[PDB]
Amino acid sequence: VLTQPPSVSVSPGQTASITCSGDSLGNKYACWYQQKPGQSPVLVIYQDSKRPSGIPERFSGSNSGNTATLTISGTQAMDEADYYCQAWDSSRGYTVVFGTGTKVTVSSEVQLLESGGGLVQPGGSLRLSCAASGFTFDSYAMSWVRQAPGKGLEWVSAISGYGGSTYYADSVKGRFTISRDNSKNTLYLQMNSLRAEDTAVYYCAKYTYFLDAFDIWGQGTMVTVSS
Amino acid sequence: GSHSMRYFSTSVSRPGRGEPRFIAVGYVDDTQFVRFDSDAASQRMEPRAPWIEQEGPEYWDEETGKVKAHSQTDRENLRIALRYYNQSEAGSHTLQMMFGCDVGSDGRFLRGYHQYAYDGKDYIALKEDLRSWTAADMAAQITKRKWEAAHVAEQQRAYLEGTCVDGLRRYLENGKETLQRTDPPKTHMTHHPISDHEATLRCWALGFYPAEITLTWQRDGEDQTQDTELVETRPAGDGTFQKWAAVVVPSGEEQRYTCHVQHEGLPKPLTLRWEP
Amino acid sequence: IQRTPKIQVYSRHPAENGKSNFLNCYVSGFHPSDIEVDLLKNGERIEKVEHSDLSFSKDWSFYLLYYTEFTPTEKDEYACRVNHVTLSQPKIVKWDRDM
Amino acid sequence: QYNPIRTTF
Repeated sequence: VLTQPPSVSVSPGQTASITCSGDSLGNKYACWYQQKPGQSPVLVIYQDSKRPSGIPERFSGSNSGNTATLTISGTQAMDEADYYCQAWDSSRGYTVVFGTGTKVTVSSEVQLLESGGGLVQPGGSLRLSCAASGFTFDSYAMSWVRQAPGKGLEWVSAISGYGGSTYYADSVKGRFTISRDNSKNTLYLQMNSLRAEDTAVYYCAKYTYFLDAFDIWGQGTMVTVSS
Repeated sequence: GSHSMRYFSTSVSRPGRGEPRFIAVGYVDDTQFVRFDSDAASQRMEPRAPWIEQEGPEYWDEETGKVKAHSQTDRENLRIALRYYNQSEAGSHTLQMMFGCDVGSDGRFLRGYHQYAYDGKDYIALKEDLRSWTAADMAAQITKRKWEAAHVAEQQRAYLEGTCVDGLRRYLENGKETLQRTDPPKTHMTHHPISDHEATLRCWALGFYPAEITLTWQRDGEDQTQDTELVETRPAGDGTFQKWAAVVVPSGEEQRYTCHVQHEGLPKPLTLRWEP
Repeated sequence: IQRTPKIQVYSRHPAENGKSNFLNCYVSGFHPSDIEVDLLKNGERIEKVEHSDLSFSKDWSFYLLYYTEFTPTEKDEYACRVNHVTLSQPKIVKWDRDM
Repeated sequence: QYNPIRTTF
């Protein structure tokens, strides 16, 4: 749906260009997320060309025709990471879509805390939780976004502010159930009939329609379906 | 004891004179509570009822984002419409959309809406079952096909049964003093000679909420519609409504005519007669 | 489709000479939304006239409320002047205090 | 609460 080149190699100081193509980009904003190994995703660009507070100026973005471009100028060793574009599928009611991701190699008070991850038998059940801090929890739609080992981000499920509307990826529909206890500032994901393909780190992500991005990410909880 | 929330959005193209004008307004029952206007300085969702002013900055930011998300989509839909109907850039076109939900007195979901009109005509509408679409023409049939395949009805039902109801229930509680309290009509009759032999009797209902009201004339206790006039129910501008009904009668026979007023805020229907 | 506006001119409260009030012009049942509405005092345009946010009815036809604070007298005449693509001349409706 | 409409014709 959102196509990115597998990889980009650069030397320290040179410009790195990461592209993403898809029909929806015509009538939707592109976001970009950086992910270094051992760490959770971070929003680097929203609304095509805007940087969140604290993101360096050398990250820039544009979105014209049906292509979005993340540029890193004067690329530094610390910029070595996987980069994912993100928009909405305009063919659908409520469907977040992440690009395939690009590995960039360089060679010469707000808080989400997930738990519940662990080893589970095939066809088993597990419940994940995430405790939220430092923002008005019930004012925001919350999502679960997963990443299988060595693979890309895949949006799993979402829940509205007061919990009445829930949304699922075709991949998990009928098997997973998202819910929230707003008095406990807690989000849940009930996972049944787990398969190998469900093995992944599960991130809690807070969405904001104001920026049209996931601005806050937790640290994830690892689910392994084995034996 | 039932209630509705409705959003009404209008996009009007002006190609070459900037992006289309997009205006959205939101109602609970007969009370406006928000607006958005793409030509306003703020570029934000804004309050239009005292009780929504309670909402914190998270609300205003997020509602602003959502309404702009809709305005961007519908700008694109205006382009699509031009292609489907083979229309030029020269024309101003209008895309209107209405969505919302109805809840019963205990908060249970009764009905949802999600529908579009192009240049004053029905384009596509979500049906009562919230599982299927009515397309009004060949253009809209293309849209219907895409949305069927993409299972869009399911996503919209999710909003209508969920967020829409949730929101409505919250506003009803927060705005209960004005949203849940009926205002009965204050009534009276006026009399105007039109000749030596005829007069107009006018039956007034004023200061009422909600808007729904029935005024009927009888003569000798029998329903009378001949020689009667009824104006459309109208806003007073202070949150209440007005209406009147009139009948032309032979001068001297005024006493035979009675006006009957039915309104939710009345424990019992009213019968009025002219009493100089 | 093109629908011509209905028009009513009326005070918020029952007129009383010397007592301040609001003069309303309600325009409804029209399409498309481009419309021009003026309130008149003795045949001249009043300037500080506000209107409600654009909305529409179940049949997609639009409605607006134009309003201004005023103080009726015995002698001052008020009216509402409207223009729209459906009309070939400005439609003017006089304020009658018991309509 | 507004519906963030995404779907095109």
